[PDB]
Amino acid sequence: KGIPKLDDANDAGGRNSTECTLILTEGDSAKTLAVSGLGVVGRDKYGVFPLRGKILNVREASHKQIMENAEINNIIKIVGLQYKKNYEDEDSLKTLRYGKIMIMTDQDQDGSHIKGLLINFIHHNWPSLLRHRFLEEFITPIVKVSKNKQEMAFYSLPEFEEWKSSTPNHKKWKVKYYKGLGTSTSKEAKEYFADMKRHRIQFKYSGPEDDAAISLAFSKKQIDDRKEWLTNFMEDRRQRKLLGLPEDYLYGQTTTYLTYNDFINKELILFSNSDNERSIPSMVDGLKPGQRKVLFTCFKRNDKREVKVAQLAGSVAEMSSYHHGEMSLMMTIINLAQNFVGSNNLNLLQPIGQFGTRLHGGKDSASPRYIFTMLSSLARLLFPPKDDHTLKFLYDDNQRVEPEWYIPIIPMVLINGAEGIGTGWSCKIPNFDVREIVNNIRRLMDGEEPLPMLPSYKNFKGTIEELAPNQYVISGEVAILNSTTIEISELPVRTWTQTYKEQVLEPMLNGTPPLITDYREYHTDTTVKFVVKMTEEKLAEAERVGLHKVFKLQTSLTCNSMVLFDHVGCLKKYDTVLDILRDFFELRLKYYGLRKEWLLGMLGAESAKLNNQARFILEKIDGKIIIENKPKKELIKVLIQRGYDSDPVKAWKEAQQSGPTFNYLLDMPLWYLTKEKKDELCRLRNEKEQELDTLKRKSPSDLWKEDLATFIEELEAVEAKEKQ
Amino acid sequence: KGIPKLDDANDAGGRNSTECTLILTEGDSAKTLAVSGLGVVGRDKYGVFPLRGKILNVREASHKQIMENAEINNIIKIVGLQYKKNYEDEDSLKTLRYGKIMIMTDQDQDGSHIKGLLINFIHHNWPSLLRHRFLEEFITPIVKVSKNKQEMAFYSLPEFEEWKSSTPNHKKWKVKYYKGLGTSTSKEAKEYFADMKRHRIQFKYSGPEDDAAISLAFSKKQIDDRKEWLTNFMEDRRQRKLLGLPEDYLYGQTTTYLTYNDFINKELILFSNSDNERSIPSMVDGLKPGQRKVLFTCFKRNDKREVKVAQLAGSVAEMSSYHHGEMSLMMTIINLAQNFVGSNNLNLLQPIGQFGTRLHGGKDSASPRYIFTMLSSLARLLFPPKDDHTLKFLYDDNQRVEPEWYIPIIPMVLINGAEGIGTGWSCKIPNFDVREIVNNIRRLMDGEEPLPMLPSYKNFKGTIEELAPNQYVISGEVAILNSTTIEISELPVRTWTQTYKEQVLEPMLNGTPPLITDYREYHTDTTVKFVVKMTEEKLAEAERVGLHKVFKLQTSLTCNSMVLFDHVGCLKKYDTVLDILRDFFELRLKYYGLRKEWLLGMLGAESAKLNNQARFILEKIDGKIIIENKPKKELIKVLIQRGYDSDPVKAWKEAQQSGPTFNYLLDMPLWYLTKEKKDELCRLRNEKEQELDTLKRKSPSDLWKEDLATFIEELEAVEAKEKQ
DNA sequence: AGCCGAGC
DNA sequence: TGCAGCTCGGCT
DNA sequence: AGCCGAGC
DNA sequence: TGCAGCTCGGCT
Ligand SMILES: COc1cc([C@@H]2c3cc4c(cc3[C@@H](O[C@@H]3O[C@@H]5CO[C@@H](C)O[C@H]5[C@H](O)[C@H]3O)[C@H]3COC(=O)[C@H]23)OCO4)cc(OC)c1O
Ligand SMILES: COc1cc([C@@H]2c3cc4c(cc3[C@@H](O[C@@H]3O[C@@H]5CO[C@@H](C)O[C@H]5[C@H](O)[C@H]3O)[C@H]3COC(=O)[C@H]23)OCO4)cc(OC)c1O
Ligand SMILES: [Mg+2]
Ligand SMILES: [Mg+2]
Ligand SMILES: [Mg+2]
Ligand SMILES: [Mg+2]
Ligand SMILES: [Mg+2]
Ligand SMILES: [Mg+2]
Repeated sequence: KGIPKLDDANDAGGRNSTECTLILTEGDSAKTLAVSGLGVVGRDKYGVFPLRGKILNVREASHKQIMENAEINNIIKIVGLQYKKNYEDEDSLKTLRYGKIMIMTDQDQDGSHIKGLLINFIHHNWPSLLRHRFLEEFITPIVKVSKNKQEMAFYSLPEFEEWKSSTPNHKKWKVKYYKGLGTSTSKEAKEYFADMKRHRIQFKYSGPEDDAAISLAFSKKQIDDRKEWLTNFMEDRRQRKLLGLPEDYLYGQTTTYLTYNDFINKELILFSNSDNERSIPSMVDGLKPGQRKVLFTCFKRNDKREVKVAQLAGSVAEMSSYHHGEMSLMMTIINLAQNFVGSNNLNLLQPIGQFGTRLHGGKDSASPRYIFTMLSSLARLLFPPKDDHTLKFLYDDNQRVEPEWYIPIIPMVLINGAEGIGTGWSCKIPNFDVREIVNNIRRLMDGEEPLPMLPSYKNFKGTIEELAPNQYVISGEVAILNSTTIEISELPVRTWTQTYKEQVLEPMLNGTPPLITDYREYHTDTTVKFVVKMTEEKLAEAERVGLHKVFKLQTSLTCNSMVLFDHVGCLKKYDTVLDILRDFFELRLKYYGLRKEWLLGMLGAESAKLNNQARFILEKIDGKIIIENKPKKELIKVLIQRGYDSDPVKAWKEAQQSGPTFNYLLDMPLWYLTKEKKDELCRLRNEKEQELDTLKRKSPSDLWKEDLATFIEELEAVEAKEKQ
Repeated sequence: KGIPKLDDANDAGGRNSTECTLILTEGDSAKTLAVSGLGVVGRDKYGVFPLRGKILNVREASHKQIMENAEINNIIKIVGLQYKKNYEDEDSLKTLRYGKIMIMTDQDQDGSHIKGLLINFIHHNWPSLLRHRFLEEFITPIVKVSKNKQEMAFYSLPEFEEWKSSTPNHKKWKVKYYKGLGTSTSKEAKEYFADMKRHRIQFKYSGPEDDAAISLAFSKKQIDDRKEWLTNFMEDRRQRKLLGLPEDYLYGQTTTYLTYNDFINKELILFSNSDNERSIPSMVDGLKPGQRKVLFTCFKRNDKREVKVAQLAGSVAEMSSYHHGEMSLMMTIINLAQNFVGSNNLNLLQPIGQFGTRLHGGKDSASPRYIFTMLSSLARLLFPPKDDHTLKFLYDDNQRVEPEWYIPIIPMVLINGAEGIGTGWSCKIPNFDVREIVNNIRRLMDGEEPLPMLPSYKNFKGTIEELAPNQYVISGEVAILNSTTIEISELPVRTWTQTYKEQVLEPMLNGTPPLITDYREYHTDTTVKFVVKMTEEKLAEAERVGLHKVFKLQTSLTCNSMVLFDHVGCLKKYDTVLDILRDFFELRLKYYGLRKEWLLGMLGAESAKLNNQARFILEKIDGKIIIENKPKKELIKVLIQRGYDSDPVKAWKEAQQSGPTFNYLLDMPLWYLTKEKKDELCRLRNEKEQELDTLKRKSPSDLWKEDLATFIEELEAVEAKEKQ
């Protein structure tokens, strides 16, 4: 009736107005899918309107924000809803243009969140409408299987997994994952609406417990409630896993009604947990799942030259089975690369291009399609390649992907800090000096006491003092030049240059009466320098009061919510950063033991293989073995009867979960019969034998010291080049 | 005063209004660079406003379009310009808010076109203003070099190339290309405006010859002029190339004034030529530079699975040195993939997703980030891999890229047609049947006369008759069902279904008096079916008049401007499609000769290498050669004394522009001393020898017939699967 | 007076 | 090409 | 009462 | 994430 992107129903606003249905979809792509499915007949009774992502939570939202929201204003106009109107009587429902609203989103956790926000909107503004079976949802499959011309659909991952357990020949079926509504074709869309019984679920009001559930999820007043709520979920799911029990799921059979209580505690709770899993980092590598996928990809690619952020994002997506919008990966990549004051002490990705500055706090970054990046030379030193063999890599989309966590040589979570916002919890950890952390590691390794650590930011000329535990004061730098002039040499951490000029200095220049007379900017892209001119009286006043206080060069930093995932996926709340450092130390020391154990096995096999290859060559030259014009099968019998071992590297690798293999012996070129290459082979076997023996007489701590030494050397070199 | 994206000057609209300067920039990214450059103390006198791409040509534009143009209305409001006002007197110039307009665009050909469009705007509306030195331009470098701490800038590619000629050690310097204003940093931006003298060029009126130059470039009445204008440029530049002479350029030294005549004939002409080069396809492969880069990339990648169009575009850009917006590449990729009626007879890229239909003529395509594509199975058959070794690959950005043209087995330009719009010329070539083209090729190869070819479109049920040469009539299909009902089974080529419904049937239903009573749609995604209800009198009337005429199911097709680039980069205008077919035949036949010659060399070398390797093994087994524990130098002497040839493949590779190399002999594994592998080696030697002998007894025409045969077979298989 | 396509 | 909405929790 | 970041 | 302006020449 005057709104774009709207495919309004034809029978909307007549006698049969209550017999119409409005389909709210997850985006415009979803709108197209719904439209194709609903045709050709049914345009009269069914309407479609796309929602541009997640909508507004209006339960504690201000009056200004709610009225100035375009999304909900469109919905109100289309449906014909009226603000603060009671719909208890069956006559008030006749006023609306549509009878029922069917929410059709993705079959992912985010889709569930969208449904919840819509429900929250209706429940808060019109509680009467919710008790009249006004809301429903259109569900679409997420996994499909077919062997011949028969087809089966699943509507949840637990359902699909349970099917593979019951069905023996599950590998004889095609497997098609549905990332979203966009995956489904127009033809498949028609088949969906043809079987409306299966894909239609009606929301049912059962009592006050529903209101309690809805309020639980979307009230800012009930945060502690959601904490216990999710704590129970995490613990129970953990126990189900320990007892070897499958997760419960919905939409297994055809269901008519769905309680709001059940919806919140069986579907929406899945989102809130996944939100915490993707927003709150792990203590081990300080990475989130999204970030870790990027790092895993860059490690797998091993690019020697720069790569577009946009291009890299796509690579990460396909190689790490990333099932979200690529824009998020791009923003993550940019964030990981930033290295201005207040961001990262040790950026894992190189910011090659305009990734933002301290001027606008990174917001001045260029388009991801116009900037380049690659691994920092410190990345594979912080996360040594040798440790990859002791990690547990996840499986998704029929391929191996990122591990549950990487195991860096120093607690990375303390280096670039940690910021994240989920449901129930949120994480906030300040940055710390790398060299200082390395030192504390060495002290803990020497059985000494770890020194207390103050938050330290790279290239920050200011100071950071501690008052109460986990409560700090960050101060910039100011200096007196004369009776009328002062110099501001540093702003406090995360206090950006442009914002400071607009929010602090410009008010001081104008109007409360003016304080400063004039100011000049001498900023570089990495440093801050303000020169301020004042009267002699004004400066004398500010001097006794406190220059830092007057010019707002002090910011407070309270970090009590240091919430992280431990090495087993449990949400721990760490009290001090030394707790994090200690727990990390235990785990890291253990995995150095594990690395040595693995390396012993590998180097052992490799030495054994070299032993066989050397013996084979020498016996051939001595004439103890004839292979010229000899058949393969006969020659194999010869080797076995002469006691030659099967491929040790192959045999050892297979032990990490066709007859004997002697290919590695004959795969050797004719070169290794020459004198120069024979000596080289005998040299390599002795050298490799030596490496194994050298490793045996080294403690895990010794190996750790090696990595730390190698890291520090390059760290100095890198930061030196930075200063230059 | 009410316009967004505007950083208006502070002294605008005062006494010093004529002392102000307005900077019109190429986009918003350019605005940021200007803003950064004028800082930190330079402001008040300088204003910045971004132009959203190329603006409107107002020389022959309608009154409605000019007044309803947002771009020019903003400039007029900001500067304070008045329509049809004389500015000869020095008092009228005080009325404006700005004194001078400085145009700051990229240093590319497109930027030049923008400057030209601005000049055209001013010259046409206010000729008096042009004679007062009102317009100027801000120029930025395109290439920078630096060896130590000294830096040099170039403002044109010919200047940089001339510099590399004059400077011996040009490789000891860093080379930084500037794709656009976005490439320059904030620091470099500041350095540009700091040296205002160098980067400021004032436009100067010299006489009536300037008006003639401006009119030449932007008047629709002077098209034939631009043909000769560009004809002279192409011929002169061609001769300069043949004589080894450098191109002329501007901005070598610091210049104060620049005449409009020189600007048109030395800068804008570069654009118009580049426009023709990127819009008009080559006769050889029927591809444009943009399209060819996509195909070259897809050939290099050899993807076995689908790829996002967005993702692929980025891949093409970096791998083929593409220096334009990736969106152009995305639209190009989509265009190459389309396969509905009226588009491509043989799409080189598979349209996996919504690439558009005949319903809305391809405009209904989905987002490039949500659709996939890959090479058609016919692609590497049309463009045989064996021909890649005879092509001339271009060099750009220090890497190899697409060739000047590919050499397909059949004239691809005639298959999917050819559409392009440049300056002076424009291309329009209809589609032709593949099999008919294959046949005429075979006829020309058999020494017969080529048969005349009518335009043929794939899956087109209609008819195409020829009236005058290069003038055709395309007719749809209509049938009489009864006295009141007719069936429209096909619309003429490129007459879209939705457009036909709105522009033909709907007027017939309403209001001139109504003709039809009712109509129904029975369309699929690939076919058209209209059923129309009329009175017996109306149908009888339309029947005698002509149903095709009445329902406008006939469209005319005149193709006189069949303009293409020949095999040497000269713009030729072909009269008939048989001329294109004939010229192609000569070139293709020549290159089949070239292919055989190259293959003879390669296969010869490969056979020689296999001969030596086979002989070496047999002599070793027979005991004619001892290599066990023998020194390298001694063993080399043995081989040379036994007449063993040096590495033939290596020798042959090097011929395509210390001492004998026998590595290939000893590089062979010990396996090849065994019976099974010895027989394997001897078979390959015989097989390669056979392949060489087989090639020898084949004419170039014989090889061509082979490719055509292999192509036709797969063509049948593909098109069969399509119909199913 | 609008379509066709590679560009800003 | 640049442009815009919202979530979720803790803190100034 | 607005920032921080991975998501729609 | 989807959205919008214009060029250039030949033809209906
Ligand atoms: C009507 O088009 C649709 C829009 C959306 C939203 C959206 C919605 C907006 C809005 C902006 C956005 C936008 O996020 C902006 O995008 C930027 C993308 O690049 C990075 C660098 O930075 C991001 C911004 O932080 C974010 O502000 C979208 C990107 O991916 C989405 O999911 C976003 O401003 C006004 O309302 C979803 C849909 O269907 C699910 C749609 O059909
Ligand atoms: C935002 O501000 C700027 C805009 C531009 C233009 C542009 C200008 C427009 C306009 C749209 C566009 C747009 O093209 C649209 O994009 C689409 C994107 O890809 C495919 C899918 O299809 C393309 C459309 O055919 C085209 O309609 C731009 C894409 O790349 C450009 O060069 C385009 O509508 C109104 O005016 C240049 C600048 O600096 C040089 C700017 O700062
Ligand atoms: Mg989704
Ligand atoms: Mg950070
Ligand atoms: Mg450009
Ligand atoms: Mg075409
Ligand atoms: Mg909030
Ligand atoms: Mg025109």
